[PDB]
Amino acid sequence: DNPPDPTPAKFFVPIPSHSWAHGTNTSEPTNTLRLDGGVVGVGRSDDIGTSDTA
Amino acid sequence: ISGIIGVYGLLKPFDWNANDTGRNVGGHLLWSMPVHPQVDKDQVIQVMTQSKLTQYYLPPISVVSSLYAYTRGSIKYKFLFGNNPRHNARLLVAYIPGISSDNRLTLERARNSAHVVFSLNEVSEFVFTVPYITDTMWWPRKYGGPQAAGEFVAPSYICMFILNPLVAMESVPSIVTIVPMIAAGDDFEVAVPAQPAVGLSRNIDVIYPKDSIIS
Amino acid sequence: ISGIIGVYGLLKPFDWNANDTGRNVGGHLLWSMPVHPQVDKDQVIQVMTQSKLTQYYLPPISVVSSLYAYTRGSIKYKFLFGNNPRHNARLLVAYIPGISSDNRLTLERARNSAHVVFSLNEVSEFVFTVPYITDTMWWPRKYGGPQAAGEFVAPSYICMFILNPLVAMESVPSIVTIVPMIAAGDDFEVAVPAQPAVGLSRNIDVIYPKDSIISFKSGYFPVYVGSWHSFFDSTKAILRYGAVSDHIAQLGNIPANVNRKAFWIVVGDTIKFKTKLDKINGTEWFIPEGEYTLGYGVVWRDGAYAYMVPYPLTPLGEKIAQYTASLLASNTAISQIRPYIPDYIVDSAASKDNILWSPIEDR
Amino acid sequence: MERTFTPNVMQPTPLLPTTNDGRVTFGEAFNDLKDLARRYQLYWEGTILEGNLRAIRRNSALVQLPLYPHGLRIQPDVNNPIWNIMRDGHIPVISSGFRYFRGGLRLRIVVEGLNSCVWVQHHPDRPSIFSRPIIGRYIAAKDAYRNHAYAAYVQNMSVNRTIEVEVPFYQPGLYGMLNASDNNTANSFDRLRFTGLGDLLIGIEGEQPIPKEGIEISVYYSIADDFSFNIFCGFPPMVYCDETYSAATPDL
Amino acid sequence: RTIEVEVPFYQPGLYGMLNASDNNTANSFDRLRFTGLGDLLIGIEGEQPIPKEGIEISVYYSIADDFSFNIFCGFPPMVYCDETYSAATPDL
Amino acid sequence: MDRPEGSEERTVQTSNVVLGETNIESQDIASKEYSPTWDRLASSEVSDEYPMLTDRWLFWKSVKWEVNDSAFGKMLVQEKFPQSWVQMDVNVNNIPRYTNIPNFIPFNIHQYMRADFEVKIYVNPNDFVSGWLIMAFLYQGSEMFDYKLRRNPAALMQMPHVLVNVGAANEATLKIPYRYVRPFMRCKDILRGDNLITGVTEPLNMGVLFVEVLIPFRTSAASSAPKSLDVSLFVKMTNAKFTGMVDGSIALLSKPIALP
Amino acid sequence: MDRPEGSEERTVQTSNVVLGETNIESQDIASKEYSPTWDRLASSEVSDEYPMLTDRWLFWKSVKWEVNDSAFGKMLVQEKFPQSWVQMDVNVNNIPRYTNIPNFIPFNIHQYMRADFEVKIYVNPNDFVSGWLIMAFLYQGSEMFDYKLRRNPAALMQMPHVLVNVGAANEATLKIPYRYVRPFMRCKDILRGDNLITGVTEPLNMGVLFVEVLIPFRTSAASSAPKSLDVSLFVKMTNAKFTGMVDGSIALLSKPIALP
Repeated sequence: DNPPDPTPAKFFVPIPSHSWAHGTNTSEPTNTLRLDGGVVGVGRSDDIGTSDTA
Repeated sequence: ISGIIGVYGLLKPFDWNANDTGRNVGGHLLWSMPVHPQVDKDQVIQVMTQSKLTQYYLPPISVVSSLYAYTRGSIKYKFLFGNNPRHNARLLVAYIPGISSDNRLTLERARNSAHVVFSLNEVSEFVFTVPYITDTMWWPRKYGGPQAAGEFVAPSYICMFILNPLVAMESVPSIVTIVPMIAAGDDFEVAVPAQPAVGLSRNIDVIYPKDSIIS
Repeated sequence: ISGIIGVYGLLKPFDWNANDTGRNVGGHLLWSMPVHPQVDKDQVIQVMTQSKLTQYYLPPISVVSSLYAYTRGSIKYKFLFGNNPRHNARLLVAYIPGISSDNRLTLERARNSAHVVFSLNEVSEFVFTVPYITDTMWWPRKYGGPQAAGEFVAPSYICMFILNPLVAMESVPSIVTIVPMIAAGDDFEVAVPAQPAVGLSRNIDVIYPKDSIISFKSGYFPVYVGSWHSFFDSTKAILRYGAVSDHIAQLGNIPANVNRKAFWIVVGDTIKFKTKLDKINGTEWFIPEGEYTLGYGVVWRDGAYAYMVPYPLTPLGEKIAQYTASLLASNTAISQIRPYIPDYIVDSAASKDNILWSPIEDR
Repeated sequence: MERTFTPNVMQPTPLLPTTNDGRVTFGEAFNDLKDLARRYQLYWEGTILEGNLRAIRRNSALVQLPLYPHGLRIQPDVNNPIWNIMRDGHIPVISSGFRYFRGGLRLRIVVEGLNSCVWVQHHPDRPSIFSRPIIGRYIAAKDAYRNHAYAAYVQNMSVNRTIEVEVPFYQPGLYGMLNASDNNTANSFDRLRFTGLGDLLIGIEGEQPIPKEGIEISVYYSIADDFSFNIFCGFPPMVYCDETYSAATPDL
Repeated sequence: RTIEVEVPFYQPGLYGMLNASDNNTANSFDRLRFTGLGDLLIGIEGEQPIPKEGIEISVYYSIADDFSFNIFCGFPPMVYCDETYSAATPDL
Repeated sequence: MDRPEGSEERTVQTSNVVLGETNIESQDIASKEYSPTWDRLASSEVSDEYPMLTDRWLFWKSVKWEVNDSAFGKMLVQEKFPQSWVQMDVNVNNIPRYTNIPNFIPFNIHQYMRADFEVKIYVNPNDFVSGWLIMAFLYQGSEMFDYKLRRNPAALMQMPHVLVNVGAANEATLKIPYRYVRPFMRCKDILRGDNLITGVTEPLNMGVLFVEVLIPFRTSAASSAPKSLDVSLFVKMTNAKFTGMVDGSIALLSKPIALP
Repeated sequence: MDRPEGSEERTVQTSNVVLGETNIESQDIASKEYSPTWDRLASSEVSDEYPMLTDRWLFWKSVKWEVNDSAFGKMLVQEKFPQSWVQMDVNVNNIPRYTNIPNFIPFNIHQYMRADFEVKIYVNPNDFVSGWLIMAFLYQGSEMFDYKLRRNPAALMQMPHVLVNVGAANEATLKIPYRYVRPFMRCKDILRGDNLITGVTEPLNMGVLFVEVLIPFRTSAASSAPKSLDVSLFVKMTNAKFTGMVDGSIALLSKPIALP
């Protein structure tokens, strides 16, 4: 079985990069240089506080 | 990984001569080296080739560790003795945290760190699972890449001292060979993929930089 | 696929002569070949064309298999006999795993493998569904692509032996033709799409590589088939460029990349010549005395000079040419290669001009 | 079982508390070599000039590439700085500890300098018996031109200069041999059809001339999802990368 | 630089003939309208000159999803690909 | 020794053979044990089994190692396995034959074969010597590009192996499950290529069996002290299957090509 | 013949061998069939059985009988059974060997053996000849004081036998249950006497198989009419048991002594 897919192509606009200005309240696609390809973040404990940038 | 690095690899063997009235005495250092997953190069069986690279017989724990940047955990040092029921001795093997050489090492100091005392009385094999004592959680590998890229040093030292000297008899070999072997403890882990510290020995050719050559 | 490869295809028929007091005896090998889905080329009906490609009448199981890389399963060999209720015989057909030729094959050995015994008593058709006995699960196809790309060999052998010789009577034909046919068993499968081993016969044209072509040096052509004394006392055929002696056509430079066991095929215009060859001991190899076209050649080296030996454009001539080239390759005794060379009868017509040859090699 | 046999244990301290193979300190785990073998590495890389190809380039092949999970036999020379000092990647090092395998490989062909079209074919029934690639005009006709019916992919460089393909396992046996020798006459059959995944051919499809600098083809590879390193035999002896270029000249 | 199209079956009859001859005068009608899907024409739309090397056009094809090979007659005789370029020169 | 009889000797029986042992063994298994399933896809002919013949513990080689030829890594045994064992009965011209040993008699009439193997190594030293052996197995090792480099005892320690402590006089058994590129091995030299094709395969070469010196054999300096010690091997088959029935002479056995 | 195929051919399969027949047979059984019980009292070693090897229908001799040598009582076959069959593979010096035929391969490694036998006789004549054969069996006949007198076809008619009507072209099967003075036969020449003792026994001589002319083979006088006809034999074993495992060369096979 090899059914045709004549679904109309969508119009898309190519841009070279994601937002440069946004720093909060949004996701940022990127190529993570890790072995784990999921949403990864460095480990923590009480030895290491939370960011004190309030 | 755990199933790989659990397999023992052989280290450079050495002879233990009962008739050596000079060396076979209480307090004598028989064997010692820094403790790290890659073994020191001079404690591993080698094959040299003129104008080529040296081949090293690295144990499984050493091969795997050269693929990763960090390492931690206990190491199992198995000691195999070529003896029979006539031979007898007692050894003191110690783990000295924060020491890389035997420059200040004596039996009467080694007893002041984590250590074990083995009796060679009709026993040919025993394992010394050494601890991991560090001021940090992961420890950087010792051997890295070309031009010593990303290299560092070992955190601790293992040393074997003569407590009670080897005894044999006249109808029995006076030399007892000791074969050290190494494997990862159950608590061993490897952190971070990096440039392999090693390459295969299928092709041991190498082109040294022309700019450094002198004549 | 199963519905396609289940259809029987015809293989090269053969005659079974009841009056042959030499061949029609117990233990005689009537027919044999390797077992694989593509049939051996010499067991299939052919049509040859001078300067073109040979057309092979491949069975459906053979055509489909040439599209795939691997194959496995049982093969149905149907045997059809041209007999009537007077004829009688018993045959032993066997499947020999791990054997590719009949070099060590005898009836008294064949009975020690999977085999069947057929009686020709008022029976004209029977099927021998042979097993698949291999040391692996898929078996690589035998014929592949250009320059024997991805080719291999067959895993087993099928052989038909005479148990009880054919009997006829005086009021009945003494020859019984046997027509072998082939189809896939119900357990047959084909693994992996690859370059087709085959092409259509709508266009049988082919352009042989110009870099491999060889010919005669200038002034050493036109050529004709003849004899000279220093070659088996001028009883064998070679190509000459004149009637003065030691005037044997010389070949041009022969490239070193050409295999030593390779014989040659004529590409351009050619000639006809009358030759013969008597039956060779231990084989059914003989060439009756007739006029044949020149299709094949084998290179005979004498020092810094290279000469060419002519062979007829016939499927048997192809086999004898190849075998001769192989004998020269192993430095076989000059006296033992003699029976594999066509005989000299009479000088033949000359060629219009030079004759071009291309390197080929068979199993 | 002797390989892991540990008699008369003498353990001065308790074990070291776990980090779940790095998951506690870093955000990810490191417990399987198979995961590392799925991180791409260089398989082969070379520059091709017009002089390396046939005089009349009839959309002929640029590279005939043998496919080995344990990689090619490296040639360290002044023109190949990587193989000389980095030596073999992680995958050939991993592969050396195992005898067999049964899976596919994932490739990535990067072609720079060419404005034409690239064709790629996989020949599973025709794997090479040598651990080195064949280039340009040295490739036999049977492989130098596009064959029919083979799994293929054709890509214009104008849309993307990187080709991504996965090469399947199409072998008649149980296992494929890892770390196979090129000097093998007693077991030619094993070396011929039970060792390599089959050659991968990379060719050009167009009339555009090659620049005087030539084109560069870089093939990266990694283990596929259905791949397995199967029977653990010993590791072979190794060489040390820090013994290629010395630290006696720390910057060079 | 790659065009992808599917060509439909627009024929007045039941079947289309496979393996049809170009030498056909007794059945011109069959050969004309009951054999081929219809010509496909590929042209250029612009004033840009063609390079001295020329342009190359490569048309690949395959069977569509609604396609059927219908009545199984015999296979015709075949030629062998290993009889084009010989293995007598294994590399050439 | 505290009884009229010396002491109790452990016993191991298989078919009509009984082996005695007196000490605690060193054991290992080359790979994971399993029951084969894809061998049935290789041959439609029914696979014959001869357990009373094949499951029999058979005696292999004796090899004599002396003090003067016992160095670290000395190879007392380097043999293709199970080829060397099955082909251990040779004629005047060193040509093997499967016709005399009942365990090998099925190999003569079958073309393809498969089984799991077990190898025992027996050394019977006195109470006053010291030394160590390592017996290891490498699956299809001779075909590896670095085979000779894997010969060093440091490399053997990483492949499946067992140890023999001459100071303890222990027996040792190494289990070797069948693993090969194909679900069957060849019994003889068959299906070699032709003019164009080269499909050549060694009979029964599933791997390489090593017996090497871990610690050199040492003895008292006294004159009448044995400076020699024999090392004996025993082999048997677990799941022996044979398929492809043929005449015992349809295929020949060549003079076996040795290892470096 | 009324079909495209000739007609239906009956089939008989055993192990990996398939025999075809087209007519109604002539059958007989040498003695009452039974299951042995006293063979277990003869050997404490477990009796091995190889049904896929032994239960196989194997091809024996072809014998050619002509019109000019076909007289009443002419012996086409006079053979010690099953000795002649099991020992039908000889070397350059007419010395038998059990090493090539898979059916006989157990005979090489065992000292004692027992089985029931079945013999098929195939003749494939045309539609226009006439004659009659008798195939008969005599238990340990060669040891009887009047053996040569029992060779006459009139005497064969009274022993277990089957008939082949050349005018009908029928096949024929003769079943021969094992009966002997001992619960086992010998495979080779073993335990001959010494200086004083003479205990000498022939291998596998359970009896004598005859194939004789009941009615002489006759043909049309025409020149191109076959004046010859081949007679082929097939044999197989029913309850083959082997005991007394030995090396294949511990005992030798002599050149067999023929019958008068």
